[PDB]
Amino acid sequence: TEELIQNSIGFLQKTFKALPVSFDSIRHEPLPSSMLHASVLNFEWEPLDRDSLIDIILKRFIIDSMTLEKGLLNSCIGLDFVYNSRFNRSNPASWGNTFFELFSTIIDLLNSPSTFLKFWPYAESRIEWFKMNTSVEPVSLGESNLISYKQPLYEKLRHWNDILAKLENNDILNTVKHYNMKYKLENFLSELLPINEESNFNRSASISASDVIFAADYNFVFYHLIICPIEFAFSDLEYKNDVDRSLSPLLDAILEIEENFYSKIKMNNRTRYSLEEALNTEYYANYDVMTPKLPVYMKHSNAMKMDRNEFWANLQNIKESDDYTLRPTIMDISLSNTTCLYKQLTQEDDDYYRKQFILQLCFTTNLIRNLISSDETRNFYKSCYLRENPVNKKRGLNLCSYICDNRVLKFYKIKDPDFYRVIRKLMSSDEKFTTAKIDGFKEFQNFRISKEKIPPPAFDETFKKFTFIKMGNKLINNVWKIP
Amino acid sequence: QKQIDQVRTKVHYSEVDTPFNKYLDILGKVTKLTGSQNISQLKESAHLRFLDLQSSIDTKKVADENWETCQQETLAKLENLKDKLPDIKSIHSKLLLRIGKLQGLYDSVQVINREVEGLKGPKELESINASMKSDIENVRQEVSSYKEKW
Amino acid sequence: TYFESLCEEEQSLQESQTHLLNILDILSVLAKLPDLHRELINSSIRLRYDKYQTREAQLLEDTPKSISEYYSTFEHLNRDTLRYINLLKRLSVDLAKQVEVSDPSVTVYEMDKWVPSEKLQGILEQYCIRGVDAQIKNYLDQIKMARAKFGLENKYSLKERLSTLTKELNHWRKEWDDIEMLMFGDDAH
Repeated sequence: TEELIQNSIGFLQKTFKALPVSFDSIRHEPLPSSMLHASVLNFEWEPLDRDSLIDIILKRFIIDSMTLEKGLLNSCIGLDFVYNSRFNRSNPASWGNTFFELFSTIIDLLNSPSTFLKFWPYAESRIEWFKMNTSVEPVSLGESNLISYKQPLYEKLRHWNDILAKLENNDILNTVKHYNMKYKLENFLSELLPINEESNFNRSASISASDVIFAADYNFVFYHLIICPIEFAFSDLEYKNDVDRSLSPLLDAILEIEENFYSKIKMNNRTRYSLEEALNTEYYANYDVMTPKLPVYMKHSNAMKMDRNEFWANLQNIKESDDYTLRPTIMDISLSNTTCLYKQLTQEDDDYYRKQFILQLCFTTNLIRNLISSDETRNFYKSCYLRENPVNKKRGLNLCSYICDNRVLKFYKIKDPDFYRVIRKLMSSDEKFTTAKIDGFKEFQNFRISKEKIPPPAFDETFKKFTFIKMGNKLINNVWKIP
Repeated sequence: QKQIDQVRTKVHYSEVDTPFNKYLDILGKVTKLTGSQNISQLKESAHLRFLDLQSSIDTKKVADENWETCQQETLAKLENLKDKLPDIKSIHSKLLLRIGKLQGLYDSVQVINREVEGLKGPKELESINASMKSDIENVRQEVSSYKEKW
Repeated sequence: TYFESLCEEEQSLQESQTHLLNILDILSVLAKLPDLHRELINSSIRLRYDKYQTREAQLLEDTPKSISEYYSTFEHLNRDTLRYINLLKRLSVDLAKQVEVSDPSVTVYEMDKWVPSEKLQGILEQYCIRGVDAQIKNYLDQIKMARAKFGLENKYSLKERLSTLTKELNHWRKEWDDIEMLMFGDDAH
């Protein structure tokens, strides 16, 4: 009996073309109300086990319709039907499977990242439906009824990992829509699962992957120190010196430019303050208030206030529109050019490229000191590497204290605290999570959700009445009781 | 070390692929029973599991196709990059002149500040002189009043 | 290839289904055979064999100068936009802002809303080219003259009058005060 299936498909495709809902009015905000004429929600349709039969019907239907707005819209109505028809189901608790299945297959057809981003807000709005693995009843907000090694996800998770893995390899054939799609997919999966799931938190630390005289050194210290921190910690007293030989002249060559940059502004403020206190009678400059702020004539003029607006609009549409979908990111240093790099670092005006570097140093140099100083950490890492694949201290701590504590902090702490502080706050905030990952994120387990209703409180409005011993105590009052 | 890769190749080819397996089950069961009315029931599960499996393959035939084309378009897009340079160079030119103009402004302000210092009060010397001329009339008036009343 | 291998797999599936149905028919009549038994066996072997090939086939397949001048300028852009943004605010030059407020009916000046010299406003905005610089060159001398006129009027015109005019006022509020105080001060007594 394939006849029955085909004619059921014609039936559904008939009735679904009558519901008056548009794509925008079905995906983003809503979920379609129970306007379905419930006698269809009772599985007693016109052309006639029962469940899986309905399943293969719906699946066959969706596959046909996708081969645009009619397709996507029709499918979305499909899923919403599946949700709205829980109870009229033999073994209702078994509605989860037939749901997830019908979703994944849709993800498959989707012949672009553009159609994907076009379709995704639908999935964004209905996350609460993906939870409730088999619980027919809605779940309390902030709780996930779902486990990563069992029936619903047991293969879905593997597949959706293969999509990302494939999407990451073609490193050069990615347009900004790709990098903007992998984001939404990942961010999606990081929410179905709780915060400590053996899968969300990266359970095992898995570190990612004359100008020529200048670029040579920069390149050197990059590939030898930053990208591999462990291969610098547990090395000989020579490699640890080989890197040392390259680092220092570079670092000096940058902390020479930074002082010029900061030493221009100091002048262009001190002179102005001196003029102000000179001309006026009784005004005081209140030094040490550097606090950049733009001048008055550019704040008040509206003409100048508009040119910048139209300019940013222009560059915005040029950078955003198509034909320009292979853009380098902002702020990305290009190493292999070796002639622009020197120019990107040795500028006196823009500071934003000499800061990323120092951020990188102050990031790894934290971990090194943490390793050599604390046994528990390097114990943990040793355990990780081995489960993957079955005086020196003094020098390391010296070149660790030389940079993040002797030339950097003693520089920015005096030059500009508004950037001096953020470094210390991040370096602090890192150890928190490091120790948190040494443990199995047990802290994020104690999180409790109070579930109880509360009515408005009581507000007394009544004062306190009096008594009949008017004068106060009885004794004094008896006196006025005399005639 | 033979053991390590010996298991690594094992994990490298793991598969789930449920519906296929589901078909193999109903396939072999008939054989096992064959070596020697409810069978109509099996007939039901015969068709169903046959359709599903089939449908699955269809998607894998479609998806692999689509992806392929998406790598060719973005490939050809990377070729004709002659047309795209002139415009971006125009924008880059404009932004190269704005900095120039602004820089000239920050020069003019500089010379103004450097010349005010060479100096007292443009409208101060206005209200002061006005006050100086406004009252001498009054003094002449009152002195004429005392010369009168005498 | 992978696609082709899929096609062949589907072919084999279609090969076996018909034999299956064909046997279940005979069982349906029962409530000859060994042939179909053998057939279904062989076909099933063929399919199951036919998958592994598509698995391995899958897993294998996973692993002209204008371009290089397209990224270069497109990077210069991202390098100058930053210098521009820093050049607006953090590297700015500001004006002197001395106060010359008139209208003596106010005591605090708040030192912020200074909004200089609305004549100067148009000249500065005019930048957004030597003409404007020359117009500054003239503006300065203009102010230096206007300021210099009255700074000498007050010293050489009005001081001279105010001095002598206020020196010959006491001379008839004093002696008149005597001719009015002496007689009428003792006359009553």
